[PDB]
Amino acid sequence: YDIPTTENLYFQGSELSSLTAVSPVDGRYGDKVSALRGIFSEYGLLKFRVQVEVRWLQKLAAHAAIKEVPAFAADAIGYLDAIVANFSEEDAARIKTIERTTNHDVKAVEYFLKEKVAEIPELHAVSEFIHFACTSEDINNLSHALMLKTARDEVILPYWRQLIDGIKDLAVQYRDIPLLSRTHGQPATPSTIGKEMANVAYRMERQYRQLNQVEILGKINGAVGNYNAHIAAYPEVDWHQFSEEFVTSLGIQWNPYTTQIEPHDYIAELFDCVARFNTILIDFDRDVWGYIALNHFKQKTIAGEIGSSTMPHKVNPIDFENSEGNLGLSNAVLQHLASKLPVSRWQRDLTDSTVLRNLGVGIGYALIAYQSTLKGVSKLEVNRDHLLDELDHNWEVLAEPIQTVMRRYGIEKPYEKLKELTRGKRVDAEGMKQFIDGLALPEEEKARLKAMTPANYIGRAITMVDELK
Amino acid sequence: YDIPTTENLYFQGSELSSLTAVSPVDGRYGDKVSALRGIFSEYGLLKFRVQVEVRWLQKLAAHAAIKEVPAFAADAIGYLDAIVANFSEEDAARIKTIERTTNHDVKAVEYFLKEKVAEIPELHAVSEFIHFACTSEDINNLSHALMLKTARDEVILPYWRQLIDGIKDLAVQYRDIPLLSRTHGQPATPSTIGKEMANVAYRMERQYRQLNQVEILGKINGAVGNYNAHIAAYPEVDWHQFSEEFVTSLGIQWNPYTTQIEPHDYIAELFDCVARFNTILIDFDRDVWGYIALNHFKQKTIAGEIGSSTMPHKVNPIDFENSEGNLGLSNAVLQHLASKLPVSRWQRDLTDSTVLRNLGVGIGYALIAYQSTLKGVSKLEVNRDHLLDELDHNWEVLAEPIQTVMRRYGIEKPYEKLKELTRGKRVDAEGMKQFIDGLALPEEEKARLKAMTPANYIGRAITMVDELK
Amino acid sequence: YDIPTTENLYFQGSELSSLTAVSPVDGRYGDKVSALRGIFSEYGLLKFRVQVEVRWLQKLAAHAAIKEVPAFAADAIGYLDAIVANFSEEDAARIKTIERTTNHDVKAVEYFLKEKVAEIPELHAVSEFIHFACTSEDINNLSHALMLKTARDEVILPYWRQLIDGIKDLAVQYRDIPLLSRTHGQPATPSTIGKEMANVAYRMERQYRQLNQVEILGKINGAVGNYNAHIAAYPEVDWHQFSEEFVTSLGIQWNPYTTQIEPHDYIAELFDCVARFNTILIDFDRDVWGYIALNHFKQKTIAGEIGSSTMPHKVNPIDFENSEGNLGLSNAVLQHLASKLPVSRWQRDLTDSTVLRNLGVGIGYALIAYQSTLKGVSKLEVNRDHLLDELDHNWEVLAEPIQTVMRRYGIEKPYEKLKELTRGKRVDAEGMKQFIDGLALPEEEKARLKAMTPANYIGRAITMVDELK
Amino acid sequence: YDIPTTENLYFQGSELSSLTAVSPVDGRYGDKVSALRGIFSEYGLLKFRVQVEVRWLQKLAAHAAIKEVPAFAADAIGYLDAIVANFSEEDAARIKTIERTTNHDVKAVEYFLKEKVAEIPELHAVSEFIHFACTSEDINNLSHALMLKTARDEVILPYWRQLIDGIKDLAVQYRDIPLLSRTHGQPATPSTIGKEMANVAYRMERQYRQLNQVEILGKINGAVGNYNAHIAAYPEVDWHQFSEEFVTSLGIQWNPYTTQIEPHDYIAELFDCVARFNTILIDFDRDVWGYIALNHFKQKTIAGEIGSSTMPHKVNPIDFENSEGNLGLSNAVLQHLASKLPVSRWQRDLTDSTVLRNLGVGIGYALIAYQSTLKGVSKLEVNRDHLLDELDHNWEVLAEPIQTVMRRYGIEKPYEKLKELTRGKRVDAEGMKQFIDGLALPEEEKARLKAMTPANYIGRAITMVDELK
Ligand code: NA
Ligand code: NA
Ligand code: NA
Ligand code: NA
Ligand code: NA
Ligand code: NA
Ligand code: NA
Ligand code: NA
Repeated sequence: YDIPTTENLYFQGSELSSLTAVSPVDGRYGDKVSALRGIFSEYGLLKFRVQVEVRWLQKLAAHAAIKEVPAFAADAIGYLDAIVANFSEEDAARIKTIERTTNHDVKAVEYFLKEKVAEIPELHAVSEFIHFACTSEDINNLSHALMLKTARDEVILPYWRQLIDGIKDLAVQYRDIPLLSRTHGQPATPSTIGKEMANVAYRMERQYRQLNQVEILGKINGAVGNYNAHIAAYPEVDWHQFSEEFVTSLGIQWNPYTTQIEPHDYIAELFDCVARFNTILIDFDRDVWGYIALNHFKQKTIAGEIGSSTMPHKVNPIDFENSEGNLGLSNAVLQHLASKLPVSRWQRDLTDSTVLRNLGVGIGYALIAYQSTLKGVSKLEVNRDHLLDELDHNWEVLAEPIQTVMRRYGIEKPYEKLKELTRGKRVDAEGMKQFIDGLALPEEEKARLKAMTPANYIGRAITMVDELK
Repeated sequence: YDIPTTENLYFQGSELSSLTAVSPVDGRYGDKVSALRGIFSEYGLLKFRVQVEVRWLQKLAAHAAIKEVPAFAADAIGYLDAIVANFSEEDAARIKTIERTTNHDVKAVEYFLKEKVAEIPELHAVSEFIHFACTSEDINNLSHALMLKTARDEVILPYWRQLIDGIKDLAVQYRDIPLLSRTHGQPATPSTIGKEMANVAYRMERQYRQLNQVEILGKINGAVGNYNAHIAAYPEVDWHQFSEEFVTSLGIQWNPYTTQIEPHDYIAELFDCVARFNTILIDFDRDVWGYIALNHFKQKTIAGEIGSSTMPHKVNPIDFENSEGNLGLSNAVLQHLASKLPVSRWQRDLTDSTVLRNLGVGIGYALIAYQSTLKGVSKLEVNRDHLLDELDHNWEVLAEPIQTVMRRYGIEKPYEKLKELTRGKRVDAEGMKQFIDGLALPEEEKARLKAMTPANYIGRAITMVDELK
Repeated sequence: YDIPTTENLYFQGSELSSLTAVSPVDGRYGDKVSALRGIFSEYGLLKFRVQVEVRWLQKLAAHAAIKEVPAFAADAIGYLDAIVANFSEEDAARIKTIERTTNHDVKAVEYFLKEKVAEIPELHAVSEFIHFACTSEDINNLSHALMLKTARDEVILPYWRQLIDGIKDLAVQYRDIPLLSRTHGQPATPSTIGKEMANVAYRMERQYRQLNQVEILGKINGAVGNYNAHIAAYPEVDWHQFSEEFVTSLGIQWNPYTTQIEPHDYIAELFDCVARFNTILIDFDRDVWGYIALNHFKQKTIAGEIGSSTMPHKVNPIDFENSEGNLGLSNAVLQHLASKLPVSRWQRDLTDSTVLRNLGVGIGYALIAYQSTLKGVSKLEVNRDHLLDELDHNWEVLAEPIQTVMRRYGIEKPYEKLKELTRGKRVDAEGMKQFIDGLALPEEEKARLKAMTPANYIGRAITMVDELK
Repeated sequence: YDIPTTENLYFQGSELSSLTAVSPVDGRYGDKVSALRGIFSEYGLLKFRVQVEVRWLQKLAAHAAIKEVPAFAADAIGYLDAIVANFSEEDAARIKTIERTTNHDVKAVEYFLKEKVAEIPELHAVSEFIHFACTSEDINNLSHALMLKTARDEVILPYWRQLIDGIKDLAVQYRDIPLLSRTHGQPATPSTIGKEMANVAYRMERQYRQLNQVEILGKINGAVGNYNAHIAAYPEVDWHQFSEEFVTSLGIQWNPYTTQIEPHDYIAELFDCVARFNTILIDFDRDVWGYIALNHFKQKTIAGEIGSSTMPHKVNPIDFENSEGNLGLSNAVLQHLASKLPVSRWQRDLTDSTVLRNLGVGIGYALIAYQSTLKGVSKLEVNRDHLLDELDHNWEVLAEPIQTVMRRYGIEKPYEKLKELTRGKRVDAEGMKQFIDGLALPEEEKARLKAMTPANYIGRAITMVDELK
């Protein structure tokens, strides 16, 4: 005479919103990462598991040697396909309710699917072939592979393209604007703003190419990697071929040698590459913050906006700073996953399950940063007057070309002579010209050196920018 | 003739729930971290900023030399106090709406508060003293200090206490249960299960003590740390004393030397300590996973629960594994914050703002782990039959006490003789006894050695457990 | 009337030996890393800088448009080549002595080379073309590229090959030896020892391939990347072509877009890949330590060797443990370099110079680990008697194939029925057979299930091993 | 008829010098870390193990209940003490030679000591009491504790004191020199150079205090922590008291609850604190590099020194950059040790042995950085002319005090009015004065505001500096 009790209730209260979320990835920045909610959330994971389970059953049906699962009629195929396509938050809630009993999420998916097909006698007939011979990780690893492939193609690389193109566009806009370079933070041989942008774009494109080349791997092969259960029931089926077909049919590259888990090395490869690109963008964010500090760039201001609570005058590079901070966090999460995921005790331990729930987290921080950098870039206005005025107060940078021309034409101790003239000393255009005048150089060379200025001492910068891409 | 437009709309859709959250801290494990939503979320932060701003105004009112802010009547004090106490998600939404204009969160709080007091003429009268002389970071750093102090006292240390007490309780339960120790993974000198628990408890208590000792610091001193604006308006007020009073009135310890920001070293100290404790718990989780693998512990099973999707027999230490994975993630976030927060360019850069929104994240993962370890511990059942049977097959561990007794009584080359007998060799009780019998030892010593067994060769283990705490 | 003083003395005392070295990479393990001393030490770096500087001068000589550096006679070519080939520790000491004056290592190399060619009037004649138009980083980045290429081809990949081959050899040796698998540390579906080795080998080969594919990059282009000085002196020479020719002539891949430094992204790519391989080897070291703990492997013992200071019986997996610890350290250094090197302020800051002196350190720890794993592997002896005896006490692992066969043949609730029989329960061969006997299965299937044993329930393990490579 | 062979030769060649060392800690910077060679090298470790072993024997001799080790005569005490005091590299070489046989370093120390006392019949008589009841880790953990205590007191804290005092000295030198502050890299409320130094000094002193407070722990208690062997041989001796006495007699704090190893949590505490201090110094190095870039500081130049291979004019902050890079490396090593050392499998695994050989490495990098920062500081010369000229071009920073004074005196919308005047706009002294003139403020307040300048708008900066320490 057991009476109704509610230990199994799965209740989503009204407590969670972007205002009360602990993580800013779902809180303050929840709107910037909305693409990931369909991919890396518990809903997204459940949805991919359902897809993989349905596809597995469908392959068993279509395989001629598995006689106990007859080929499905159009009607049946459509009902299964709709389970996948129309998978809802209510469906997810059903699975969560079942898990309150099973304390096992994939077995809950299995029981959810057995409940789903109960009313269609043709599907109900093959109900015990749902999850046939599979281990939970057969379902999970393929789900994660599909999640990462989706994220890469639909979210990550499109943002990388916007950043590369945006920075390439700064290179073009500013191709011929001279810049007093800084090495060790000190005035050095001039470049152009555009050439400094070109360098970054070039670095980013290398990683873009590498991210596309990373293999996304998947496996399907039973409890510990050897098709034991498959062969026990169907010794005459070539499960090794079946596996390769199934994985590749999902658009995933096949990993034939595994334990219970797919080993996750490809995740470390994907994430090492995202992290390199993020590091390039940290470098860019910091450099631009620095060019803004030097007044080489001004930033556009927006009506109603407030720069500082106390200092009315402030216009700050806040978008680059937000980006820089989130890329740090992204990398910290990505590095942890990359280092930790590929170590699993013996034929596996379960530490990777909770950690893999965080795939979207590391990626989330990065997406938030990408959008911020993009915002900050749209506000940049180059300060040509400042750039040129600074160059015009740094005539000592012509010590290099003077000493190099002197070397060409056999003057004794050229470097040493210019060190004497300039190191720790203020020398202006007249000072540099008088020095050139006293040199034993051919007149045409003297004329060339007297015609140089810090602002035109830019070497091949403009042509480099023109040759990019 | 401007017409209504909606660029300023702050709309929270119905999109976010625990099912669709990107982070499992708000998703799968959202229910385990509900305490943090009132502390570290955007709502929690806004709520503390409001408290600090209201308290600042109240101190200006109560200070006799600030004549322009007259002392508040009971009525006024109560209205301000209710703003703080009854601060709502709708209030937070007002602040977010204002931020859509200001693009500055603390100035939005200021404008929100000016709107709030507009209808009370006594408060409206001193409206321009809201945020008086303050910089945003005066408000923020004190908010974060209050958040961390709350988390420490109300959330973190209570969980640490449950774990310490729980492990101390395993020490008591199992005080006298002999264990074949393992060093380098190999059979070694016996201990007891309880003594192995005692060691862990002792380590955890050291960190508990240290976390309580960490200073939680706060400052209030204007745009760059020097009270410039305060002194400009009120040169005769001792702002240095005012600062110390205000900070300490909030229950925070005073940091008198700062730039625009509080430097965050105390956050690194708090987090380094949480990380050490988490590392001790990783060690414990891994060791218990190992004792379960060896069958020294069985785990209780629950009706309806599923151990494996394919392997019906499985009972797995899933709670320890979940804990172990989340403690890794906790530490990775905590370490990043600890290393990054205390470096800020010149009088500050804004990278710390977005990073500090993640204080609850590192703490969230740890809380999820603490609860899991606690769950896994409640399921442990010691397997005395297995422990004793293993000891009874490892008589070679008596080589140590035999050789040490031989050393006491002047027998030549004792270690070397036992190495010869036992290293790489199987020796049972009869083999060990026959060896003892052939030794030139006093009879009472021979009798003592013949009476030892691996299971009683436990030294001072039981008394150590009894002396703990 | 200045008198002799000794501020410039460069004195190498007798203080440093492997016994007194602070780092164990030069101390305790100095003999394991002797290959790196010719590559990554200050001597090795100086030697490569000298090579690059000499090669630069030689290209200027051979270029028809640089008329001021006439083509070198055979005599001259040979004297320059010998400077490079016969570069000595005394030469390095000369450079260090010069640096005591210059406080600049590359300018010291330049002055060292000007001193070296002073006695050959043909070389002395073009003395001011040593380092012509170059910046220190033109010399350094190419040196580091040559160092990394040498390390990869001569040291790293050969060790990776020994490990891959060694582990593949364990796969072959042990192909058909059944193993009770462990998932979550618990008895699971059997595999073979050889198949577990095969998985690791397969993972390692993926990284081997990737390390070979990483680009090793170099640049040469003057103070800030734009050939400014080159064009100032020789505007009619195509320096962009000259650069590509020179870099590729050294066997390095060309990086055309740089600041003063080569940006170091390729170093992060090389090191991310070494780190993934090291992580795979940590996983292997830990698993083997675990198989040794379980007594699945015994280790061979050596005459005179001591297992423990106190416990005469001990034979420990010390080589795997040494490897595991050093791979941790390797990864920590490699990760730091990978994350830090590619961020450099504006056209560069000097933080990368001291950090790049540590390239050999991260690599050193890894080499020490590789040798240790190799040593530990040479000592492994499989314990077939233990492996088989364990399998024979774990008949519950046949619950999986029984339930899967039941699913094939339409028996109701197969998983649930086996969960009832086995979860948390001891069932032996007779218990499993009696259960099978009571099942409504075709006789041939019943006979197949009654003929299975944990030791033969190994699926496709043996054929997988045979198909590897 | 065995013939002489040389498998046991321990040969230190002539290969290793500072020029050929792989690590720059023994190579390029070998001279900066010479203090650590007596502490953390293999020689240093061997020397401390010898000390601990000799002290253990001496306590057994002096204990009245251990009748088999008679109290030592003065002669004997002196011979043992000299073994410790006069321990040589030849002695270390003897131990290494023995290890070629034992493959066990502590047993080699034991055999080395048995050989050492063989000629003194009184010591030879108690030869089998060398290492009595001890496990290797009893000897090792106490050695490491003594190494860390020595490093802390003799090396680390003295350098921290030099840095704190040096920075405090910059605070004094520059107390009243106004600085245009930068927040988000943008011109903000002025401070003084000295006050910016004071903040850093204050942070460093907090860590200095904390490093002194960290407990340095040690244990002595046999193979697995329970005195098993001690009690087997001497059941009537109170070993728990003996342990506490012995450890504290060495000047180490007692850790009574351990496995085979001391758990290393105190090492994580020491290293977390060094890392916080190093992070404060990274912040300082970066800020000073930035003040040098802005020309707020010039650096003194030295005769003969070279700033750049190509750019004769360069004077670079190379000492701060060297420091910054080495502090990164220090922290990476320290963090790895702190995270990894306290996790050891069951009653211990041997991964900590090789890792603990690196204690001096993390500390080495830090020492190299400390010396560099000290060098760079000795070269600083403040550029008052530049600092003041910059302030005089940044009159917009007076928007803050103007708006705050306006708030005091009830002017409508003060912040908003100053935002309108200054945000994104150039306003000079005349512009600011004309704005003040038009304000409805009391004349004395108008006069105060008209008398302010960016250079005197420094609030309480000077008094703060005066109050430091
Ligand atoms: Na079929
Ligand atoms: Na594994
Ligand atoms: Na008042
Ligand atoms: Na700072
Ligand atoms: Na030529
Ligand atoms: Na850069
Ligand atoms: Na005695
Ligand atoms: Na442990």
